[PDB]
Amino acid sequence: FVAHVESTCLLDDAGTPKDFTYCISFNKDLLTCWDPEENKMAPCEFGVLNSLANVLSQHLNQKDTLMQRLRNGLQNCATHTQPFWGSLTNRTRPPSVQVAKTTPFNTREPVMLACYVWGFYPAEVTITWRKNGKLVMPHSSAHKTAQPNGDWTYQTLSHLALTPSYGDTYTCVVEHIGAPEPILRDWTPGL
Amino acid sequence: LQNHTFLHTVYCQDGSPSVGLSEAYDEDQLFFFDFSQNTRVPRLPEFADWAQEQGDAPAILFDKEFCEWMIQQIGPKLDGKIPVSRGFPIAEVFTLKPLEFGKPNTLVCFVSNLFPPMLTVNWQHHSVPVEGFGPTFVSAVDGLSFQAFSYLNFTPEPSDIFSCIVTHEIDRYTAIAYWVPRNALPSD
Ligand SMILES: *[C@H]1O[C@H](CO)[C@@H](O[C@H]2O[C@H](CO)[C@@H](O[C@@H]3O[C@H](CO)[C@@H](O)[C@H](O[C@@H]4O[C@H](CO)[C@@H](O)[C@H](O)[C@@H]4O)[C@@H]3O)[C@H](O)[C@H]2NC(C)=O)[C@H](O)[C@H]1NC(C)=O
Ligand SMILES: [Cl-]
Ligand SMILES: [Cl-]
Repeated sequence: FVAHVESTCLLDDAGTPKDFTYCISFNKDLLTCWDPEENKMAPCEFGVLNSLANVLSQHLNQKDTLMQRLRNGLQNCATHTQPFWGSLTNRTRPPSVQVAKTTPFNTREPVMLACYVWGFYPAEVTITWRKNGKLVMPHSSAHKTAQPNGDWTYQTLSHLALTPSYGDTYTCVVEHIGAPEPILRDWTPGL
Repeated sequence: LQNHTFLHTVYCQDGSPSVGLSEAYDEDQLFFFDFSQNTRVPRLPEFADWAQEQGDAPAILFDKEFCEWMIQQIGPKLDGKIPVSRGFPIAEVFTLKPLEFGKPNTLVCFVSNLFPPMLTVNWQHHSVPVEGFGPTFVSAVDGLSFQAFSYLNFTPEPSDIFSCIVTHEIDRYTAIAYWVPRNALPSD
């Protein structure tokens, strides 16, 4: 079996504690959590593990140190995250971007471009395409979903299927809070 | 002013590691606790200075012991009574940066849906074992779940073929994800 004793803190960019939870789980079943408007642990599971949920709530509620600790959950959250919180909510890393050809898929077009965006943080990033300076594929999803690398950087890519014409220039426009100005990468059939 | 989540997960289990503690800021891991070393370990060097503060040792101790208490005291009693929750690990492998032959890169092996949190990851190059860069980072995520990241530094070549082998520890299941060089970016 696996068991959990999980605490969560919700704070804003400034470090102001907005919420706080403390929940116990067993066998991936959420059983009992702290109830501020009751000052004690209260069952969350009413299925087969209901009695266990009440037993765990009981044992924990008889722990004065824990009760006093949870009563101050909000303050504990602010105090504990205080030394680093500001550095995190302000943390950003600009994206690197490169355009190049890729094997076409799910399309009839002969050519397919891939705009690679990586090394950025946070994960929110927008990518749009421009043909000879004008927007294209307006009905696409500019707000992209990104793959986490696990080291506080992310990556994603946008595609553009097309037929080349030697005079056309395609530009990948990347916007990310980690970069003051949009990032542009050009591509032409003769490159 | 948007909200952000600080996740502090103390977990324990029948198996190795018997107990763990993972902390994350939104989707990313900040620290993991080494109980054999009595200390927080930073996910990144830049978090090293923050991994020193130990103002919450008693809370960690309290949560740790209560967690181990449920696995030890309760559990043997539920053994047979309820079905053990288990999830097959899903592994995916990809390069940290866009592929460019002859240029240093790093292969990432991301494991999700891991439950219970017991695993071993092995890297291979053409069916040949090869040691990875640094440790495998296991972290807790919202929803009572776990994930892991492993890395391998290498210089890609046209004939390369790599694989990440994930063993849901103690032979529960084995997953394999393959990586092949494709759509390499043109070199200068
Ligand atoms: C992230 O941080 C906080 C995490 O919870 C969150 O805090 C508040 O979120 C809601 C703000 O929209 C609060 O909802 C209120 O809850 C009250 C208690 O039930 C309600 O009485 C209240 O009713 C509404 O009042 C409005 C104003 O008159 C009215 O327009 C509505 O029609 C309705 O009558 C409202 O629902 C919530 O309680 C707060 N959470 C806490 C502290 O417990 C932040 O909102 C969130 N911030 C961001 C940027 O996402
Ligand atoms: Cl805490
Ligand atoms: Cl949307």
